[PDB]
Amino acid sequence: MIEKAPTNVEDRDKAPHLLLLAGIQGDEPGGFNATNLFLMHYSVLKGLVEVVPVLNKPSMLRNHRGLYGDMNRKFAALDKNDPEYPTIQEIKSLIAKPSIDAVLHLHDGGGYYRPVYVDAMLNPKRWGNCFIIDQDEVKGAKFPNLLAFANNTIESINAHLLHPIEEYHLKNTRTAQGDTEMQKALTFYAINQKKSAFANEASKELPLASRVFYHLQAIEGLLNQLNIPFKRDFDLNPNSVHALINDKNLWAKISSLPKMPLFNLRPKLNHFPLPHNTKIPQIPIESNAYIVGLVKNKQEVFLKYGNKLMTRLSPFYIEFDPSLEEVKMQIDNKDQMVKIGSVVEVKESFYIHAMDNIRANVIGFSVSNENKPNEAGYTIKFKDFQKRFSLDKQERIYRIEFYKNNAFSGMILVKFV
Ligand SMILES: N[C@H](CCC[C@H](N)C(=O)O)C(=O)O
Ligand SMILES: [Ca+2]
Ligand SMILES: [Ca+2]
Ligand SMILES: [Ca+2]
Repeated sequence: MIEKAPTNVEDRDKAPHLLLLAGIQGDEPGGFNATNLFLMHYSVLKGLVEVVPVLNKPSMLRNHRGLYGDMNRKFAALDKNDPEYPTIQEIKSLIAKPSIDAVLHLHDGGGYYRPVYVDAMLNPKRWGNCFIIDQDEVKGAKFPNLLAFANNTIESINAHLLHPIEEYHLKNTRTAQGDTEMQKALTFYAINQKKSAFANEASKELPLASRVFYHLQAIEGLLNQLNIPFKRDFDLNPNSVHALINDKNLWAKISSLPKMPLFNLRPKLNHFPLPHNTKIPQIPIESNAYIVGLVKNKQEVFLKYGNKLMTRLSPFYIEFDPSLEEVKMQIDNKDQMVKIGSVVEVKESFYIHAMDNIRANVIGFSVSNENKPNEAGYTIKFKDFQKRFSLDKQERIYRIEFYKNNAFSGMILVKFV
């Protein structure tokens, strides 16, 4: 769970609290791209929005609806030895917190819901582009009138339709009255804890940016009904959502390696250092986004951003010796200390000063066929690189890797600028 909170802690109790959740199915990227953009680009000014951006992260990383089955059918009876039992208990504990008032659960679904059968694409069994409640009232909730909240949220969404077919409709599943499937799902659990709970389903027939657009409209609609004041730092239209999903300023940092751009990496990165004796899901990974991770695929390690494959690492596993903190380098004539794990911009040249116990391999530069070269003490320019070794499709970013005997001492990136 990630909090979207006011800057002043005193403002937290001055408006309601929403729990916002997505990615219970790992192949529903509208939901988890919307929670990601909410976390990256919105501000909550009073009250609180608690976000679980992706509920089923292992499944997200495999672009899969659910590696362990349907996680959204595990909120009623569940065996203690279900692989997702611990995750389910964390989510139930979040939902049932006294400080939570409302829950909003995001999904992507095929076709377009209609309250009467129109055809195979548009009918009551479809889930696309609807706003869903389990029943019209939850007595004892802070906001008992789920129907009124839903209808007003639907008004807000329908004021911004991209095409008339995308019109939102209310879907009340009347779950207590015999819907056996919905009785095992998240929002019914939430109403049984006297929370006002809602689900938003964006149509899978839409492109991703348009799915995310509708999810964000639903979030904003509901926040308005709850009177949780918020801002965002962009204009809510599909172009503008697309730009933020595909933002060139997005980065990932694996272990103690430097930050790397998410987008426009080469599709494969070779001889990529990773810490040995560490399971892939335990390798630290940091990002300015909230849906990034690593997953093993045969002997490669995939860098994922939601369902997007950003690169395939061909790793070699090695001890990460953390002793080396900085390196003396000359950058464009200017001698300086550069921290291990840095990215340095280079206009013209660089030069690595020799070190007693450290060997430097500039990846893409060579002066011989030596397998473990030391390339400190060379003045290096763009023209000296074999471009195929660049990190990036643009051929501007190169790795410098440092070694102390058979251990890895760190990496610095140079970016030619
Ligand atoms: N298409 C979704 C709708 C679930 C809606 C609501 N009951 C929730 O738990 O969010 C499903 O079949 O799981
Ligand atoms: Ca922003
Ligand atoms: Ca779903
Ligand atoms: Ca080299």
